[PDB]
Amino acid sequence: QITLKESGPTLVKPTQTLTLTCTFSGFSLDTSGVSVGWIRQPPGKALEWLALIFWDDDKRYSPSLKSRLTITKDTSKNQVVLTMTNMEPVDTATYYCAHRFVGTLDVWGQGTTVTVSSASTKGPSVFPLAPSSKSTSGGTAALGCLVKDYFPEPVTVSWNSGALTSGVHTFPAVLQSSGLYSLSSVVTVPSSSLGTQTYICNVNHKPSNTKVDKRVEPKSC
Amino acid sequence: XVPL
Amino acid sequence: MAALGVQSINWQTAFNRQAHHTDKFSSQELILRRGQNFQVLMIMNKGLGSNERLEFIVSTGPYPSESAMTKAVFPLSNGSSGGWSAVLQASNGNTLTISISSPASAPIGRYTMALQIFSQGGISSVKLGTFILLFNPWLNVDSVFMGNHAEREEYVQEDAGIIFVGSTNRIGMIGWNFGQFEEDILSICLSILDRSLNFRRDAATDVASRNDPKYVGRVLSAMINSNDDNGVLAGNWSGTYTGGRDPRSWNGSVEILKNWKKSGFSPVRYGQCWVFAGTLNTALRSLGIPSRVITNFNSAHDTDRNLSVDVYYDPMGNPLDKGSDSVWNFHVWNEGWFVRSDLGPSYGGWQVLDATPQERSQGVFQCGPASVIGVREGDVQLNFDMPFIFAEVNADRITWLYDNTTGKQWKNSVNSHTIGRYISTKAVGSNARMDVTDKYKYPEGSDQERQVFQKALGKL
Amino acid sequence: DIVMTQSPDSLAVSLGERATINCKSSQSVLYSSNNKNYLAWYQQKPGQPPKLLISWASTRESGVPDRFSGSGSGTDFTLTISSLQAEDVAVYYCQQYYSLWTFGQGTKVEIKRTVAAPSVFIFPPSDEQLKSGTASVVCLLNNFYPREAKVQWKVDNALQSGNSQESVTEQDSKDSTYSLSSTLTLSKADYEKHKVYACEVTHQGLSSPVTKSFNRGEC
Ligand SMILES: [Ca+2]
Ligand SMILES: [Ca+2]
Ligand SMILES: [Ca+2]
Repeated sequence: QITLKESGPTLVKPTQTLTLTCTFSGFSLDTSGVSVGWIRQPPGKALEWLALIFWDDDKRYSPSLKSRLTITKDTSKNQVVLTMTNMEPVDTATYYCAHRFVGTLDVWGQGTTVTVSSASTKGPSVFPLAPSSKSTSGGTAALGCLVKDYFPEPVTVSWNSGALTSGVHTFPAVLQSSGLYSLSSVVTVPSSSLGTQTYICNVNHKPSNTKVDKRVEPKSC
Repeated sequence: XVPL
Repeated sequence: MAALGVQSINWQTAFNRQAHHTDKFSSQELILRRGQNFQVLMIMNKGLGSNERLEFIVSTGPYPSESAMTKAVFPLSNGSSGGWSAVLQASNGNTLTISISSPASAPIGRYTMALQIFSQGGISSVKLGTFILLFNPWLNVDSVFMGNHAEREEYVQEDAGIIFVGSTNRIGMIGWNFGQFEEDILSICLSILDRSLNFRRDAATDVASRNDPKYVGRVLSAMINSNDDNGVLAGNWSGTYTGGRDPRSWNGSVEILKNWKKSGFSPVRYGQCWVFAGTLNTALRSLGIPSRVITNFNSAHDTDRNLSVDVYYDPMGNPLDKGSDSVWNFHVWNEGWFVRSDLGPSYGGWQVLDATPQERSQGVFQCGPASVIGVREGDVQLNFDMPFIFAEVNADRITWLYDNTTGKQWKNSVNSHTIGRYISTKAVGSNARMDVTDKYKYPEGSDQERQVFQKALGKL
Repeated sequence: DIVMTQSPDSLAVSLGERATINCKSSQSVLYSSNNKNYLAWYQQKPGQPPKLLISWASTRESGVPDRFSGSGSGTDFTLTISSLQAEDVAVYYCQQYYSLWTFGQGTKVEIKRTVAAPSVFIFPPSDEQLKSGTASVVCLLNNFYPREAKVQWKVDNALQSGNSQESVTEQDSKDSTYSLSSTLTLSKADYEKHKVYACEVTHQGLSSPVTKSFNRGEC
């Protein structure tokens, strides 16, 4: 199988210079006829192709963006680098790298999100949403974690270290008026289980290097 | 006299 | 009593034509070669007084002039001069024995000769006659000099020859009657020069340029094909030869050139490469340019000046129908023998001339001369048409990959030796095939052969 | 140069029905030399990058179910899903690679299914958060269809405004419904002053509003 992973600064202040790095495995950018490319997707918008480098270091850019862009590869490290200048909030988006051979762009990274902001980092705190009589119904109780006041985005949330995936809802984040993010994850479980079985939510905010494990503890009221 |  | 005038002149035609090696043409005319003197007997009405003067006048073409070297005025003399001259060898009563010589740089063609006499304080002027003047390959100072006698007899005086044909697998031959000596043919070939574009647009300059075999040679490469100028032959490779003769039905030049003349200089239908090459060979040998016929198997037609025959594919394998580049099973052209004062001492000898209309050159279907030596050394920035002719004998066949999305293309394979094989001309004295491949290029597979190809690619 | 225009813009089919999605091109994307159509179709699930379904207009990528088929030539193309499964809900993009790369705006595809009121659950602020000196109260709407819902808060029967934010999930891949969360955000001061906290819920499936309440207390 092929896989690709993007990497670089999540936050980036206006009129600066974004540098992203694609690391890939399961082909060689030294093979004749092979290319790697970048695409970005602004929040709620269409995908935009940005650039592309070949095995022999021929290159192509979006004509509209050519003046801002730079693409390099380091074929020793299986890596390709992207350089966009003068980052404005308009350019806040999710940024993907992709493999190309003979077809179109067939295999895409997971994508890293890039925020263009003067604000500073902030790590969240993690309050529980305990299950009570007032979140039960029909032998189904609802519990959850509230991840409040972080920046920038992203934040990942897991349940029982991924052991629980069924009936989990992790809502999108909301930008609070305070200028920080906050989001909630909730899972519905049986009432029977609440007594016997444990529920821990697993929170990770990388920009700020926060890793919390909050156990949600069944309330009796 | 002919094209290949 | 009476003033000095000419009674009659004996041109001693038989004798002079033998000495000038023009004795084989079927013609009553005085045919001469430049540089070499000829002897005439001039019978006057009296002896020469030591107060009187005789002046000779020669002119060629419609606007002759001293400055352009197409008219000359020269006294009867004892001194041999540099240019045109007339030497008095003996007087015997009224009869003068005179030796006349032409410069080795004189324009070839038809000339008129007149004599102007200054006597009894008066001036008279009478036309003596006309002659033809050709290139002189027996003369060490002429640009067309060919010193070896066997080679000269083949490449000038031999009126029948052999053209190689077919493909690499199966080389064959056909007889061809050049027929330069048959009635009216020398005359027709001279006609040709008087019907070029060059001549139609500036006759005076064209005729002055007829001293130069590079010029005469290239004019011929144009005028032997119909394109542009109503020249001799019209090519047809359609396979359907309605309204004329199948190219495979000609056996020599004589019918062709005669049919051209007889139709009032209307193109003759139809020819292919060997038919052009054979007809051009007649013209060259007629005028005194030693020449031969060259055949090339797997001959490249490059149509975009990159020294390669390009085939195109998508990166998935499907073939893209792009490019014009092609390759013939065989092609035939000519080489003519002369020094190249325009190029340098190292570039004389055989020069490619091609009358087959393949590519245009300064807007006209013409081709050459190209130093064969030059082509071999990859010196393809030189005159004339050296990129085309390099491709012919030593193109690389390249398969290209083309990515439509990005418009990138790149080399896929290179075949550096399939082009230009078994390059062939008739043997001196026999009908054997000489290979001259190694005269056109360095040995396939060698280092030097690749380093020239490179040199040449950078000379574009 | 080349502009990619999808239709419709969005689409709800019943489970197991045919879903059709169209794409038009500014110009022909058919290369005359190989007679191949340089068009592609992607699928994008929520929280994931796009996955390539179909190159060359019609050839389907290794591993893609047979129910996804691509048709068309020149400038008009069509992506057909023969029997729509609950897990096919996503945004389908068309793309041209005749001349560099441009995409369609995208088409959203959802399961049409029965109406289905929300279940409302409520979550008092945490003791751990009262110490911080704000108080977040949380109303949860769980598994409703369709999407459109409304939450208002009353606190001691006072309608709120300017102190609450909502967030909605995309459609599920199993029961094919939505969930929504409302957070009312107070100073500890004020969450201290009042007694009766209630969210109040509007949906298609309800004939009047549903309230779910708690009074502050140990119970
Ligand atoms: Ca012509
Ligand atoms: Ca070419
Ligand atoms: Ca070669």
